[PDB]
Amino acid sequence: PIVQNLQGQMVHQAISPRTLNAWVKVVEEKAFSPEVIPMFSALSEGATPQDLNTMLNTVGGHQAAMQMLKETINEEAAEWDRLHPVHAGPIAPGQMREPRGSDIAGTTSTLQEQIGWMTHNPPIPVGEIYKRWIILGLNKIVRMYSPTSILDIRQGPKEPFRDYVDRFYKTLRAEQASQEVKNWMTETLLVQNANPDCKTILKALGPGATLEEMMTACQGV
Amino acid sequence: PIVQNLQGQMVHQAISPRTLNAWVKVVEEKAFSPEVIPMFSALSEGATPQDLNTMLNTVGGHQAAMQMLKETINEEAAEWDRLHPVHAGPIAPGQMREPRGSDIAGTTSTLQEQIGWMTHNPPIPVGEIYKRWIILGLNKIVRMYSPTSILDIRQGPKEPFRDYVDRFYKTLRAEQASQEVKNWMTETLLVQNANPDCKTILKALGPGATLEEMMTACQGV
Amino acid sequence: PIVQNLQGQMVHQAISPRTLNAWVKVVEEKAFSPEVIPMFSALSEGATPQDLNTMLNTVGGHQAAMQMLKETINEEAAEWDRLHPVHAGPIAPGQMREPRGSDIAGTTSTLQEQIGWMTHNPPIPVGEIYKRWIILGLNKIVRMYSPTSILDIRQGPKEPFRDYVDRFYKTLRAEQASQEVKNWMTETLLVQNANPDCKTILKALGPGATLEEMMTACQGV
Amino acid sequence: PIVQNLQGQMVHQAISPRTLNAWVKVVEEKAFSPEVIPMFSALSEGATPQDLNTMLNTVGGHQAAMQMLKETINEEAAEWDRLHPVHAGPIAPGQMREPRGSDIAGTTSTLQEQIGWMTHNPPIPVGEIYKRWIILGLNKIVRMYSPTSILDIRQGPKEPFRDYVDRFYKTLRAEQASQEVKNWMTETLLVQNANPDCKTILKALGPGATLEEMMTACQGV
Amino acid sequence: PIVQNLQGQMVHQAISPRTLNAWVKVVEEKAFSPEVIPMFSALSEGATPQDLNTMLNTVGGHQAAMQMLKETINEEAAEWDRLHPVHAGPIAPGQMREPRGSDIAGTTSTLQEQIGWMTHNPPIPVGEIYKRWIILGLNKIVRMYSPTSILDIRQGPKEPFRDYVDRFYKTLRAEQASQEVKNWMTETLLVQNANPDCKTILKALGPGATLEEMMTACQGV
Amino acid sequence: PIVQNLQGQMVHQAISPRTLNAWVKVVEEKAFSPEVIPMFSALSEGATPQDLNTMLNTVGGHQAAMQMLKETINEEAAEWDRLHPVHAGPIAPGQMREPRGSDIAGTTSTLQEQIGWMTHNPPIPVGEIYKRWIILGLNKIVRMYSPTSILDIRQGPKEPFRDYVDRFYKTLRAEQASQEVKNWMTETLLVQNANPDCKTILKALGPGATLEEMMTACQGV
Repeated sequence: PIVQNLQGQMVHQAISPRTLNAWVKVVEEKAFSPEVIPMFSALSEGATPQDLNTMLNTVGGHQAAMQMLKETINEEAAEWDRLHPVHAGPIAPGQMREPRGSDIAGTTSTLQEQIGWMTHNPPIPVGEIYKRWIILGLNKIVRMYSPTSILDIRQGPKEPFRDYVDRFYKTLRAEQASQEVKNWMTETLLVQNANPDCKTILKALGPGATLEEMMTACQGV
Repeated sequence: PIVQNLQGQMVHQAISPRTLNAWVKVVEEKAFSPEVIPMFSALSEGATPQDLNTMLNTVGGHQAAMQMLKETINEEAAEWDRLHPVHAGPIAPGQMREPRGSDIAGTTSTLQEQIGWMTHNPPIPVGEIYKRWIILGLNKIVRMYSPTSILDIRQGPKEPFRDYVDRFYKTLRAEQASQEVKNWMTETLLVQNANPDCKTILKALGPGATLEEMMTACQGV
Repeated sequence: PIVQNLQGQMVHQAISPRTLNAWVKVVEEKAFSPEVIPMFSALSEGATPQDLNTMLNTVGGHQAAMQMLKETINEEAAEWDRLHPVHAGPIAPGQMREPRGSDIAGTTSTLQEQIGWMTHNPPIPVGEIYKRWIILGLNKIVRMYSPTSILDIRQGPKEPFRDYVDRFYKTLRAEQASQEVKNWMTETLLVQNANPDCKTILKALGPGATLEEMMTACQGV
Repeated sequence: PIVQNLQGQMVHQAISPRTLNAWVKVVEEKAFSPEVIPMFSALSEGATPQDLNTMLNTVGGHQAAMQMLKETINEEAAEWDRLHPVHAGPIAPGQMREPRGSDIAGTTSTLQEQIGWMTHNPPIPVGEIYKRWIILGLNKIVRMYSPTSILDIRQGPKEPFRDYVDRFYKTLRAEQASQEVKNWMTETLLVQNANPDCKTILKALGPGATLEEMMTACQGV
Repeated sequence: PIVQNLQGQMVHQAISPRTLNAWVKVVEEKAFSPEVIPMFSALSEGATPQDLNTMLNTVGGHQAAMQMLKETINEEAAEWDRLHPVHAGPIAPGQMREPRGSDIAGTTSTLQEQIGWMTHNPPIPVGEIYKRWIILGLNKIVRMYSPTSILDIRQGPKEPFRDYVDRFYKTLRAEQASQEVKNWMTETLLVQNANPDCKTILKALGPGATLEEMMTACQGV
Repeated sequence: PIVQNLQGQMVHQAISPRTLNAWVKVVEEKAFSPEVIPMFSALSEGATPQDLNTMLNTVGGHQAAMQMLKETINEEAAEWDRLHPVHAGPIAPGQMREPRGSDIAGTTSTLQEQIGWMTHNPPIPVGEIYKRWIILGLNKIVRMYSPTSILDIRQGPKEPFRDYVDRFYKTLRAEQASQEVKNWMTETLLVQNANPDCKTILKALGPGATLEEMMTACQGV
């Protein structure tokens, strides 16, 4: 990564083995779970493209997903090149070259080049551009690797509501829809797939009800 | 977090992976237990809003609680906006803007903005405002996720008093009432739900008695 | 804690997570055992009241003891206020206020106030005053939570003396009496509760005997 | 390794034991798996030849492979000497000597000599030359120690496609062919060795299809 | 301990928790074994008396030994006071007081006093004096807690010599005799308690023989 | 060890506990295996004689070997004294004394003396002299503690060649002979003790064959 030194300049320092291993261990343990994305984001703080390929290349397993991601990274990169055309005429001696999708992916650029772009004034955030592609591609994966739809979430005849509400906001946690739609899902689908005994109870709370009151309301059921 | 550097200035530094993992592990092991709140408080020392969303977003499991907290954070934020109206006229060039509930929640503010407010003179403690909302919402959770009332705490016919007194100050530990009320509970409920054989013993100690003397008094029983 | 910086001044720095966890783990493993007190003492080196409440508040379990300690801390604090009356007239602009029992307990004082008192010249050792209350209250606990009296320590008919002498200085280790009394216990009670076969042996060593010679004397028995 | 000091010069510092042990542990756990090569590459950042022989010499087990590598290192070294002849006439007093294959392998050079070449201006990247030989020899090993050919990868009659596609890009991950050939393998071999029921399904998707659509297309099969 | 700071002065710094725990763990695992003494010695590098009482007081278990040590520490301390009488007349204002046995044991001295003596010019090595008492008392313990005499070491009728020679230099490792005596034991007792079949073999090697030749000589036996 | 400080001087610093423990753990796990020697060599970087006796004295177990080593260290030391006679006349006030075998073994020298010799200009490498004696004595041990001769390595009638070739370069790894002899062993003994079915196969490869081609040639056998 590129970090600030004591002297007050930005210099490159290598990433740590127990950081590396922590990246490995996350993937081992939580596979495609959503917590992987904030986790990634923290461990990618101040990271280079080069370090990001290192992290992706050091994965073992889940090769269908790893290929889907690659192909997303190239699509997003192809899109970078499309949206940002190359600039007019020859490159100035006094200046350094604009990046392409493949420089952002780290492929066509060298480390010193990656440090030039980020440390220079203005700086360009080629990490953050790759980061969105990674996060976007992470959404693709998460959405695919979900095994059950939100409509299929229902309360058992003997299942406590509580255990059901947990299941609901876990699956709701894997839905990516607008907040307004997710509000609609909350007031609607939760009660609808609730069991008759609690359903009866919840109808008596009326509208305007909040989760602690619903959760304490269906406790004996 | 925002920490003081050797040079004698306040600069941002990233939070550590074994700090992150220690946050994870606490939640894994002690779930909704009260020790989570001092623990949180220590690990949130010098932390940003941004770091606090990172910690909340990196949770897995207990999604009913995570949703209840979110909704508490937004309520407390809505309340921030209510209580503190926006200020008169346009924002000065010489000054930086006052925060809203969503800047405190980290949502509408950027990191550099979060560092401006905290490092500037006077500084504003947007961490500590979010921290109270988190702690308040933690009380809500703790109180809900308690499974047994203090009136339901009673001593068995063969159960040592000692094991009962431990149960009492654990449940008393999940009561949040004024100290005077909790004093009333101490002198009253403890003896009342104590078993006849020890109850008899405790009546002979009279009033004014302290816990070592009660605890040594009912030892053979 | 308040530690000395490289520059040569006393500044506050936060306590470490694997220090925190080491405090937790000690309590988990050795509960009320005496080794907890030196252990505490080492891990409390340079610690604030605030850090000491953090350590006490982060306990789980042993709530009867935790309440007994609290009540000891308040008694010792009540006693601080009694012994040291408030001072004559209004507080000087040029000076900072004298502490009360509750400032020592950390309750009524702020961190910056706790740093004022300790870093200022003369410094006042409010940590060490709370530390004695903690250690005193630790003695109360240790003495209560002992399950067996020193008179009840006796040597089996088939038990090696050696295993008995170990038991003796462990229980002697939980007696807090004057050294002279503990010397009296050594020469007296040890031999008296020793088994007839070894007892016979020990009578032949005469007086003036030391532990290696007693321990080698009753080896075949 | 040779690292940059705070003062702003390149100095040698020793490699760490938990770095050493992490190298050991990788080899223990993942043997000849491809993830070993990026892993190696990260842990070899700023490393000397001397440190690279240390890492190779500290291996236990897989001695057939260790010998194959040695013999590759000597072949690649023999090739260095061939391609780069020794230079004209005697060595200048003002200059330091050009390396041979054996200096690159660390064998004929001393540490101070290895630091002369790398720290001097222009610097020569004798680490990176050995690194390619190691990576090249790692490819030789990986290719040999593969146990199954890509043509032998086929979908079971009851096996989900998904589990098969994972197997495919794992084996494709151990093929080293040009990208164009690997594209040809993707569109061709995958469908061809797919089972009749899914094969039927995939024929209906037509051409132009992408992996999420294939993977969702054969899900019920 | 008292360590040298970067500035080039000797200052006190606290001992580390995983150092503390490493001391604990050694004692847990290897009890009275001789490896405990070099181990102790390394972990006591630059240590104070105060830190040495901390280490002794934090022991759990082996209380017979802990008492024997205490009593050795006081004997060695009584001996310090005997051998070094107090000095003539009153203590000079310009000077600091000479230590007693109890200052060396850390008991009557304060930390700042322990730092005065060690940091001052000439310095006095009160650590190293206590260290010898600890090591001396460690010898007492080791010698007592040995369970078997060197004369009782003999080779089985089916036991390989090799396994016997290991037993011999382990027990020889717990003998503390002059080197000349230990040489006498080597050439004598080893062969004498060797089994008839190997004994026969060893008689054929003659005198002047070394351990690799004895060890290869009795291999088939 | 003696390490370079930030200021740019060579100063002594103590070795770390998890370094110590890593030395212990190596010995526990890999006993007399050859990987112990590079491992030793890395962990002995910048080490003193004093630290080297500490490492040897802290061993538990393998006391026959520990004695053989001691006796090798003294032999090598006796040889140092023989080869390097003491120098002419009295020692100069302006100079420091030449070392003997016992100063190299650390026995007759003090730490400050060990730092004088190493830090002084010219420096003398008393570590590296002891290091060779340790490595030499390590060869003695390794060669003795080998349990099987290279001639006894043969391929089973059902054993894959591959598993046999691994055994061969492991045992070849414990042979210390000239490279030319070891080349002779490679082309000769490997094929000779190979099974008839593969032996037949290998005869068809002719001469000039390399290990990947032999290893792929006898794969179906």
